[PDB]
Amino acid sequence: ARTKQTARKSTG
Amino acid sequence: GPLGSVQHVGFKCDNCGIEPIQGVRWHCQDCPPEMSLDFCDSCSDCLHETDIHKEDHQLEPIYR
Ligand SMILES: [Zn+2]
Ligand SMILES: [Zn+2]
Repeated sequence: ARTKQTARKSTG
Repeated sequence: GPLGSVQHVGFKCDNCGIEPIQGVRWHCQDCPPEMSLDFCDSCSDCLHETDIHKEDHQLEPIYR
């Protein structure tokens, strides 16, 4: 299960 | 990071719920991003079935 968000670098 | 020290900070075991799999990660190979299962080395003896996770799907050890 993913629990860390993707490195989107936008709309924090 | 060698064996006993692979700690996937952000990837939880679905079977016992440890939020980042330490030792080695057991990734669910066939399950999609929505249902992105993972197991810990205490837990990968499990072979559950959901709508998408299956006995026909595959588990993968990760040593880094
Ligand atoms: Zn577990
Ligand atoms: Zn799976």
